[PDB]
Amino acid sequence: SLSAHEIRELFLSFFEKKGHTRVKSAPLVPENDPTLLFVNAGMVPFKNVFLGLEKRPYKRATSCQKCLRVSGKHNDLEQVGYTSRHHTFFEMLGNFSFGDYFKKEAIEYAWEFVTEVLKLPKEKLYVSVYKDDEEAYRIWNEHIGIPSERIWRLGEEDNFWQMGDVGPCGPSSEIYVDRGEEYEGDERYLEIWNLVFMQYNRDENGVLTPLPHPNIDTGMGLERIASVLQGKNSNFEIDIIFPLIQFGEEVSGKKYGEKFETDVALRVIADHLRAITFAISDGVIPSNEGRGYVIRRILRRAMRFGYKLGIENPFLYKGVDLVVDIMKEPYPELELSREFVKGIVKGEEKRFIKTLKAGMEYIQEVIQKALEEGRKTLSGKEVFTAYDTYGFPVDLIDEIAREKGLGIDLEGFQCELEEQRERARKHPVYSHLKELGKTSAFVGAAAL
Repeated sequence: SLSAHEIRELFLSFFEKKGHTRVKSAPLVPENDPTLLFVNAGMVPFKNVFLGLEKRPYKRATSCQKCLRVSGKHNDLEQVGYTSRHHTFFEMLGNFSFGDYFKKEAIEYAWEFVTEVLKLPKEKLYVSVYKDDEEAYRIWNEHIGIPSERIWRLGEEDNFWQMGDVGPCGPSSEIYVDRGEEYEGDERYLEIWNLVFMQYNRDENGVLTPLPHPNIDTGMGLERIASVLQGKNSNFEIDIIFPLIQFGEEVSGKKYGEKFETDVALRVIADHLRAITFAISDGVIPSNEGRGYVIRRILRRAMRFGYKLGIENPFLYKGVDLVVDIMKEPYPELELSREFVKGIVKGEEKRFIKTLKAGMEYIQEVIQKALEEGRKTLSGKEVFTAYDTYGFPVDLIDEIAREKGLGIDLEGFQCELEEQRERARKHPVYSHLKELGKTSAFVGAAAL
Protein backbone atom coordinates (compact mmCIF):
# COMPACT_ATOMS: atom_id res chain seq x y z
CA SER A 1 0.00 0.00 0.00
CA LEU A 2 3.11 2.22 0.28
CA SER A 3 3.82 4.15 3.46
CA ALA A 4 4.15 7.90 3.67
CA HIS A 5 7.86 7.38 4.35
CA GLU A 6 8.35 5.22 1.26
CA ILE A 7 6.53 7.76 -0.92
CA ARG A 8 8.69 10.58 0.42
CA GLU A 9 11.83 8.59 -0.52
CA LEU A 10 10.54 7.47 -3.91
CA PHE A 11 9.77 11.08 -4.81
CA LEU A 12 13.20 12.43 -3.86
CA SER A 13 15.20 9.57 -5.35
CA PHE A 14 13.12 9.79 -8.55
CA PHE A 15 14.10 13.41 -9.19
CA GLU A 16 17.69 12.77 -8.14
CA LYS A 17 17.87 10.29 -11.04
CA LYS A 18 16.50 13.12 -13.18
CA GLY A 19 19.51 15.24 -12.26
CA HIS A 20 17.87 17.10 -9.36
CA THR A 21 19.95 17.98 -6.33
CA ARG A 22 18.24 16.74 -3.19
CA VAL A 23 17.98 19.70 -0.79
CA LYS A 24 17.37 19.35 2.95
CA SER A 25 14.14 20.90 4.18
CA ALA A 26 14.66 24.46 5.37
CA PRO A 27 13.65 25.07 8.99
CA LEU A 28 10.05 26.08 9.73
CA VAL A 29 11.35 29.43 10.91
CA PRO A 30 12.80 31.64 8.13
CA GLU A 31 16.37 32.66 9.01
CA ASN A 32 16.10 36.12 7.46
CA ASP A 33 12.53 37.06 6.69
CA PRO A 34 10.86 38.82 9.65
CA THR A 35 7.63 39.33 7.67
CA LEU A 36 6.86 35.63 7.10
CA LEU A 37 6.10 33.84 10.36
CA PHE A 38 6.59 30.29 9.00
CA VAL A 39 7.60 28.51 5.78
CA ASN A 40 4.35 27.57 4.02
CA ALA A 41 5.53 26.06 0.74
CA GLY A 42 8.46 24.19 -0.76
CA MET A 43 9.51 27.17 -2.91
CA VAL A 44 9.86 29.70 -0.06
CA PRO A 45 13.55 28.97 0.67
CA PHE A 46 14.28 29.18 -3.08
CA LYS A 47 12.47 32.51 -3.62
CA ASN A 48 15.57 34.65 -3.97
CA VAL A 49 16.96 32.04 -6.38
CA PHE A 50 13.79 32.10 -8.50
CA LEU A 51 14.27 35.90 -8.61
CA GLY A 52 17.77 35.50 -9.99
CA LEU A 53 18.95 37.23 -6.82
CA GLU A 54 20.72 34.36 -5.01
CA LYS A 55 22.79 31.90 -7.00
CA ARG A 56 23.06 28.10 -6.49
CA PRO A 57 25.50 25.38 -7.71
CA TYR A 58 22.58 23.48 -9.26
CA LYS A 59 19.81 24.36 -11.73
CA ARG A 60 17.55 21.47 -10.72
CA ALA A 61 16.43 20.83 -7.17
CA THR A 62 14.03 18.64 -5.20
CA SER A 63 12.96 18.54 -1.58
CA CYS A 64 10.34 17.55 0.97
CA GLN A 65 9.67 20.75 2.88
CA LYS A 66 8.19 21.06 6.33
CA CYS A 67 5.32 23.52 6.07
CA LEU A 68 2.93 25.45 8.27
CA ARG A 69 -0.15 27.21 6.89
CA VAL A 70 -1.10 29.20 9.97
CA SER A 71 -0.50 32.84 9.08
CA GLY A 72 -1.06 35.60 6.54
CA LYS A 73 -2.66 34.67 3.20
CA HIS A 74 -2.08 30.96 3.86
CA ASN A 75 -3.89 30.42 7.17
CA ASP A 76 -5.84 27.16 7.50
CA LEU A 77 -5.91 27.07 11.32
CA GLU A 78 -9.64 27.86 11.53
CA GLN A 79 -10.54 24.84 9.42
CA VAL A 80 -8.21 22.36 11.06
CA GLY A 81 -10.27 19.59 12.56
CA TYR A 82 -13.49 20.24 10.65
CA THR A 83 -12.34 18.64 7.39
CA SER A 84 -10.20 15.59 6.60
CA ARG A 85 -7.76 17.50 4.36
CA HIS A 86 -6.71 20.54 6.36
CA HIS A 87 -3.51 20.70 8.39
CA THR A 88 -1.41 23.24 10.22
CA PHE A 89 1.81 21.26 9.67
CA PHE A 90 2.37 19.18 6.54
CA GLU A 91 5.01 18.00 4.09
CA MET A 92 5.20 19.32 0.54
CA LEU A 93 7.14 17.30 -2.03
CA GLY A 94 8.48 19.40 -4.84
CA ASN A 95 10.73 19.62 -7.87
CA PHE A 96 12.18 22.93 -8.97
CA SER A 97 13.85 24.29 -12.08
CA PHE A 98 15.85 27.51 -12.00
CA GLY A 99 16.04 28.65 -15.61
CA ASP A 100 16.57 25.05 -16.67
CA TYR A 101 13.83 22.74 -17.98
CA PHE A 102 10.29 24.10 -18.39
CA LYS A 103 6.74 22.78 -19.20
CA LYS A 104 7.50 19.81 -21.41
CA GLU A 105 9.91 18.26 -18.90
CA ALA A 106 7.90 19.26 -15.86
CA ILE A 107 4.86 17.48 -17.31
CA GLU A 108 6.84 14.38 -18.42
CA TYR A 109 8.43 13.93 -14.99
CA ALA A 110 5.18 14.35 -13.11
CA TRP A 111 3.34 11.99 -15.45
CA GLU A 112 6.12 9.44 -15.15
CA PHE A 113 6.21 9.54 -11.35
CA VAL A 114 2.43 9.25 -10.97
CA THR A 115 1.86 6.46 -13.49
CA GLU A 116 5.13 4.50 -13.36
CA VAL A 117 6.29 4.91 -9.77
CA LEU A 118 3.12 5.46 -7.76
CA LYS A 119 1.35 3.19 -10.26
CA LEU A 120 -1.91 5.14 -10.42
CA PRO A 121 -4.02 4.04 -13.45
CA LYS A 122 -3.97 6.54 -16.34
CA GLU A 123 -7.70 6.36 -17.02
CA LYS A 124 -8.46 7.54 -13.48
CA LEU A 125 -6.25 10.59 -13.95
CA TYR A 126 -7.30 14.10 -14.94
CA VAL A 127 -5.38 17.32 -15.51
CA SER A 128 -6.19 21.03 -15.58
CA VAL A 129 -4.49 23.79 -17.54
CA TYR A 130 -5.02 27.50 -17.99
CA LYS A 131 -7.53 28.12 -20.78
CA ASP A 132 -5.01 30.28 -22.64
CA ASP A 133 -2.00 28.00 -22.07
CA GLU A 134 -2.28 26.26 -25.43
CA GLU A 135 1.28 25.05 -24.90
CA ALA A 136 0.38 23.07 -21.76
CA TYR A 137 -2.75 21.64 -23.41
CA ARG A 138 -0.79 20.33 -26.42
CA ILE A 139 1.91 18.72 -24.27
CA TRP A 140 -0.71 16.93 -22.13
CA ASN A 141 -2.99 16.00 -25.05
CA GLU A 142 -0.48 15.13 -27.77
CA HIS A 143 2.83 14.44 -26.14
CA ILE A 144 1.59 12.65 -23.03
CA GLY A 145 -1.53 11.43 -24.78
CA ILE A 146 -4.26 12.35 -22.29
CA PRO A 147 -7.61 12.23 -24.14
CA SER A 148 -9.20 15.67 -24.43
CA GLU A 149 -12.13 14.39 -22.32
CA ARG A 150 -9.85 14.19 -19.29
CA ILE A 151 -8.29 17.64 -19.74
CA TRP A 152 -9.98 20.64 -18.15
CA ARG A 153 -9.36 24.20 -19.35
CA LEU A 154 -9.91 26.61 -16.46
CA GLY A 155 -9.63 30.30 -15.64
CA GLU A 156 -7.22 32.62 -13.85
CA GLU A 157 -8.73 31.72 -10.48
CA ASP A 158 -7.96 28.05 -10.98
CA ASN A 159 -4.90 27.88 -13.17
CA PHE A 160 -2.80 31.01 -12.86
CA TRP A 161 -0.27 31.59 -10.11
CA GLN A 162 1.56 34.70 -8.95
CA MET A 163 4.42 35.26 -6.50
CA GLY A 164 2.70 38.51 -5.54
CA ASP A 165 1.12 41.78 -6.70
CA VAL A 166 4.16 42.28 -8.93
CA GLY A 167 6.90 39.93 -10.02
CA PRO A 168 7.00 36.39 -11.43
CA CYS A 169 3.81 34.61 -12.37
CA GLY A 170 2.36 32.22 -14.90
CA PRO A 171 -0.14 29.46 -15.73
CA SER A 172 -0.41 26.30 -13.63
CA SER A 173 -1.50 22.70 -14.18
CA GLU A 174 -2.97 20.31 -11.60
CA ILE A 175 -3.19 16.53 -11.60
CA TYR A 176 -6.33 14.91 -10.21
CA VAL A 177 -7.12 11.36 -9.26
CA ASP A 178 -10.67 10.15 -9.86
CA ARG A 179 -11.51 8.28 -6.65
CA GLY A 180 -14.83 7.01 -7.97
CA GLU A 181 -18.60 7.38 -8.10
CA GLU A 182 -19.05 7.17 -4.33
CA TYR A 183 -17.50 10.64 -3.91
CA GLU A 184 -18.41 14.16 -5.04
CA GLY A 185 -16.70 17.27 -6.40
CA ASP A 186 -13.13 17.92 -5.28
CA GLU A 187 -13.36 14.93 -2.97
CA ARG A 188 -13.91 12.69 -5.99
CA TYR A 189 -11.41 14.43 -8.25
CA LEU A 190 -8.68 14.83 -5.65
CA GLU A 191 -5.92 17.26 -6.59
CA ILE A 192 -2.62 15.48 -5.92
CA TRP A 193 -0.01 17.62 -7.67
CA ASN A 194 0.23 21.27 -8.66
CA LEU A 195 2.75 22.33 -11.33
CA VAL A 196 3.52 26.04 -11.55
CA PHE A 197 5.09 27.41 -14.72
CA MET A 198 6.87 30.70 -13.84
CA GLN A 199 6.65 32.25 -17.28
CA TYR A 200 6.03 35.95 -17.00
CA ASN A 201 6.91 38.93 -14.90
CA ARG A 202 4.16 41.32 -13.93
CA ASP A 203 5.45 44.93 -13.62
CA GLU A 204 4.14 47.67 -11.33
CA ASN A 205 1.53 48.59 -13.97
CA GLY A 206 0.13 45.09 -14.32
CA VAL A 207 1.79 44.39 -17.67
CA LEU A 208 3.16 40.91 -18.30
CA THR A 209 6.38 40.19 -20.17
CA PRO A 210 8.00 36.76 -20.57
CA LEU A 211 10.90 35.93 -18.28
CA PRO A 212 14.20 35.37 -20.14
CA HIS A 213 14.67 32.22 -18.05
CA PRO A 214 11.36 30.56 -17.15
CA ASN A 215 11.16 28.50 -13.94
CA ILE A 216 9.32 25.48 -12.59
CA ASP A 217 7.89 24.98 -9.12
CA THR A 218 5.80 21.99 -8.06
CA GLY A 219 4.06 20.83 -4.92
CA MET A 220 2.53 17.49 -3.95
CA GLY A 221 1.09 17.21 -0.44
CA LEU A 222 2.57 14.09 1.16
CA GLU A 223 -0.29 13.37 3.54
CA ARG A 224 -2.82 13.68 0.73
CA ILE A 225 -1.11 11.41 -1.80
CA ALA A 226 -0.53 8.86 0.97
CA SER A 227 -4.28 8.66 1.68
CA VAL A 228 -4.89 7.78 -1.97
CA LEU A 229 -2.32 4.98 -2.14
CA GLN A 230 -3.39 3.61 1.27
CA GLY A 231 -7.09 3.61 0.36
CA LYS A 232 -8.22 6.02 3.09
CA ASN A 233 -10.86 8.73 2.78
CA SER A 234 -9.01 11.08 5.14
CA ASN A 235 -5.44 12.38 5.61
CA PHE A 236 -5.86 11.62 9.30
CA GLU A 237 -6.11 7.90 8.66
CA ILE A 238 -2.73 7.39 7.02
CA ASP A 239 0.07 5.40 8.63
CA ILE A 240 1.94 8.41 9.98
CA ILE A 241 -1.07 10.15 11.42
CA PHE A 242 -3.61 7.58 12.60
CA PRO A 243 -1.44 6.71 15.65
CA LEU A 244 -2.02 10.28 16.89
CA ILE A 245 -5.79 9.86 16.55
CA GLN A 246 -5.46 6.59 18.49
CA PHE A 247 -3.46 8.47 21.13
CA GLY A 248 -6.37 10.84 21.57
CA GLU A 249 -8.85 7.98 21.92
CA GLU A 250 -6.69 6.31 24.56
CA VAL A 251 -6.19 9.33 26.77
CA SER A 252 -9.84 10.35 26.41
CA GLY A 253 -11.58 6.99 26.37
CA LYS A 254 -13.60 8.15 23.34
CA LYS A 255 -13.78 6.37 19.97
CA TYR A 256 -13.01 7.88 16.55
CA GLY A 257 -15.88 7.54 14.05
CA GLU A 258 -18.89 7.74 16.37
CA LYS A 259 -19.72 11.43 16.67
CA PHE A 260 -18.64 14.38 14.55
CA GLU A 261 -17.76 16.72 17.44
CA THR A 262 -15.64 13.94 18.91
CA ASP A 263 -13.74 13.34 15.62
CA VAL A 264 -13.15 17.06 15.30
CA ALA A 265 -11.55 17.10 18.76
CA LEU A 266 -9.37 14.06 18.06
CA ARG A 267 -8.28 15.45 14.67
CA VAL A 268 -7.32 18.80 16.20
CA ILE A 269 -5.15 17.08 18.78
CA ALA A 270 -3.47 14.83 16.20
CA ASP A 271 -2.76 17.74 13.88
CA HIS A 272 -1.65 20.18 16.51
CA LEU A 273 0.69 17.63 18.12
CA ARG A 274 2.64 17.56 14.85
CA ALA A 275 2.75 21.36 14.62
CA ILE A 276 3.93 21.99 18.16
CA THR A 277 6.63 19.30 17.97
CA PHE A 278 8.25 20.54 14.76
CA ALA A 279 7.80 24.22 15.62
CA ILE A 280 9.37 23.88 19.07
CA SER A 281 12.06 21.58 17.73
CA ASP A 282 12.97 24.30 15.20
CA GLY A 283 13.42 26.91 17.95
CA VAL A 284 10.01 28.45 18.50
CA ILE A 285 9.37 29.19 22.17
CA PRO A 286 5.71 29.77 23.19
CA SER A 287 5.12 33.49 23.96
CA ASN A 288 2.58 36.33 23.59
CA GLU A 289 3.92 37.67 20.26
CA GLY A 290 4.73 36.59 16.70
CA ARG A 291 5.81 33.03 16.05
CA GLY A 292 5.66 32.23 19.75
CA TYR A 293 2.03 33.29 19.97
CA VAL A 294 0.98 31.13 17.02
CA ILE A 295 2.35 28.02 18.78
CA ARG A 296 0.79 29.18 22.07
CA ARG A 297 -2.64 29.44 20.38
CA ILE A 298 -2.21 26.08 18.73
CA LEU A 299 -1.17 24.62 22.07
CA ARG A 300 -4.13 26.23 23.84
CA ARG A 301 -6.57 25.10 21.16
CA ALA A 302 -5.39 21.49 21.55
CA MET A 303 -5.69 21.70 25.35
CA ARG A 304 -9.23 23.10 24.97
CA PHE A 305 -10.36 20.25 22.71
CA GLY A 306 -8.76 17.63 24.95
CA TYR A 307 -10.60 19.19 27.89
CA LYS A 308 -13.75 19.19 25.75
CA LEU A 309 -13.24 15.42 25.45
CA GLY A 310 -12.95 15.10 29.21
CA ILE A 311 -9.19 14.97 29.63
CA GLU A 312 -8.53 16.56 33.03
CA ASN A 313 -4.70 16.54 33.13
CA PRO A 314 -1.79 17.55 30.92
CA PHE A 315 -1.50 15.06 28.06
CA LEU A 316 -0.01 16.72 25.00
CA TYR A 317 3.55 16.28 26.29
CA LYS A 318 3.03 12.51 26.03
CA GLY A 319 1.89 12.93 22.42
CA VAL A 320 5.19 14.57 21.53
CA ASP A 321 6.95 11.25 22.12
CA LEU A 322 4.69 9.51 19.64
CA VAL A 323 5.36 12.17 16.99
CA VAL A 324 9.12 11.77 17.39
CA ASP A 325 8.95 7.95 17.15
CA ILE A 326 6.88 8.17 13.98
CA MET A 327 8.90 10.96 12.31
CA LYS A 328 12.48 10.20 13.49
CA GLU A 329 13.42 8.26 10.32
CA PRO A 330 13.02 11.22 7.94
CA TYR A 331 13.82 13.79 10.67
CA PRO A 332 16.47 12.21 12.97
CA GLU A 333 17.24 15.57 14.60
CA LEU A 334 13.90 15.30 16.41
CA GLU A 335 15.49 12.79 18.79
CA LEU A 336 18.02 15.27 20.09
CA SER A 337 15.20 17.69 20.87
CA ARG A 338 12.69 15.11 22.15
CA GLU A 339 13.10 15.86 25.86
CA PHE A 340 13.54 19.59 25.34
CA VAL A 341 10.30 19.79 23.33
CA LYS A 342 8.48 17.50 25.73
CA GLY A 343 9.56 19.81 28.58
CA ILE A 344 8.37 23.01 26.91
CA VAL A 345 4.97 21.43 26.15
CA LYS A 346 4.47 20.02 29.64
CA GLY A 347 5.48 23.36 31.16
CA GLU A 348 3.03 25.27 29.01
CA GLU A 349 0.20 22.85 29.87
CA LYS A 350 0.77 22.91 33.64
CA ARG A 351 0.96 26.69 33.43
CA PHE A 352 -2.37 27.32 31.72
CA ILE A 353 -4.50 24.24 32.49
CA LYS A 354 -6.24 25.54 35.61
CA THR A 355 -6.85 28.90 33.95
CA LEU A 356 -8.19 27.12 30.85
CA LYS A 357 -10.73 25.29 33.04
CA ALA A 358 -11.72 28.38 34.98
CA GLY A 359 -12.03 30.33 31.74
CA MET A 360 -14.22 27.68 30.13
CA GLU A 361 -16.65 27.93 33.04
CA TYR A 362 -16.75 31.71 32.62
CA ILE A 363 -17.32 31.64 28.86
CA GLN A 364 -20.03 28.98 28.98
CA GLU A 365 -21.72 30.94 31.77
CA VAL A 366 -21.96 34.17 29.74
CA ILE A 367 -22.89 32.15 26.69
CA GLN A 368 -25.83 30.50 28.42
CA LYS A 369 -26.80 33.85 29.97
CA ALA A 370 -26.80 35.31 26.48
CA LEU A 371 -29.05 32.86 24.69
CA GLU A 372 -31.24 32.83 27.81
CA GLU A 373 -31.81 36.60 27.71
CA GLY A 374 -32.25 36.37 23.96
CA ARG A 375 -28.90 37.97 23.03
CA LYS A 376 -27.13 36.96 19.79
CA THR A 377 -23.49 37.70 20.61
CA LEU A 378 -21.00 38.21 23.42
CA SER A 379 -20.28 41.85 24.27
CA GLY A 380 -16.88 43.37 23.87
CA LYS A 381 -16.72 43.44 27.65
CA GLU A 382 -17.24 39.67 28.01
CA VAL A 383 -14.76 39.08 25.18
CA PHE A 384 -12.20 41.32 26.87
CA THR A 385 -12.70 39.50 30.15
CA ALA A 386 -12.05 36.10 28.57
CA TYR A 387 -9.07 37.56 26.71
CA ASP A 388 -7.56 39.65 29.50
CA THR A 389 -8.59 37.82 32.70
CA TYR A 390 -8.36 34.23 31.44
CA GLY A 391 -5.71 34.60 28.73
CA PHE A 392 -7.99 33.12 26.04
CA PRO A 393 -6.88 33.93 22.46
CA VAL A 394 -9.53 35.88 20.54
CA ASP A 395 -9.91 33.14 17.90
CA LEU A 396 -10.47 30.49 20.60
CA ILE A 397 -13.21 32.61 22.25
CA ASP A 398 -15.00 32.98 18.95
CA GLU A 399 -14.78 29.27 18.16
CA ILE A 400 -16.39 28.42 21.50
CA ALA A 401 -19.21 30.96 21.13
CA ARG A 402 -19.79 29.74 17.55
CA GLU A 403 -20.55 26.21 18.79
CA LYS A 404 -23.66 27.78 20.34
CA GLY A 405 -24.62 29.97 17.40
CA LEU A 406 -23.29 33.11 19.08
CA GLY A 407 -20.76 35.53 17.68
CA ILE A 408 -18.41 38.00 19.30
CA ASP A 409 -19.01 41.73 19.26
CA LEU A 410 -15.97 42.87 17.23
CA GLU A 411 -16.66 46.61 17.42
CA GLY A 412 -17.55 46.35 21.10
CA PHE A 413 -14.25 44.56 21.68
CA GLN A 414 -12.33 47.32 19.86
CA CYS A 415 -13.87 50.08 21.99
CA GLU A 416 -13.08 48.09 25.11
CA LEU A 417 -9.50 47.60 23.89
CA GLU A 418 -9.18 51.37 23.55
CA GLU A 419 -10.68 52.03 26.98
CA GLN A 420 -8.13 49.80 28.65
CA ARG A 421 -5.44 51.63 26.68
CA GLU A 422 -6.62 55.12 27.73
CA ARG A 423 -7.03 53.64 31.21
CA ALA A 424 -3.55 52.12 31.26
CA ARG A 425 -2.01 55.42 30.10
CA LYS A 426 -3.83 57.36 32.85
CA HIS A 427 -5.36 55.29 35.67
CA PRO A 428 7.61 44.27 21.98
CA VAL A 429 4.51 44.96 19.89
CA TYR A 430 3.41 48.39 18.69
CA SER A 431 -0.09 48.95 17.36
CA HIS A 432 -2.01 51.81 15.81
CA LEU A 433 -5.32 52.66 17.49
CA LYS A 434 -8.28 51.46 15.36
CA GLU A 435 -5.98 48.52 14.59
CA LEU A 436 -5.98 47.24 18.20
CA GLY A 437 -8.85 44.85 17.53
CA LYS A 438 -7.08 43.39 14.49
CA THR A 439 -3.73 43.12 16.22
CA SER A 440 -5.33 41.45 19.25
CA ALA A 441 -6.04 38.39 17.10
CA PHE A 442 -2.31 37.81 16.64
CA VAL A 443 -0.88 38.91 20.02
CA GLY A 444 -1.66 38.06 23.64
CA ALA A 445 -3.35 40.66 25.87
CA ALA A 446 -0.07 41.25 27.73
CA ALA A 447 1.77 42.11 24.47
CA LEU A 448 -0.65 45.03 24.00
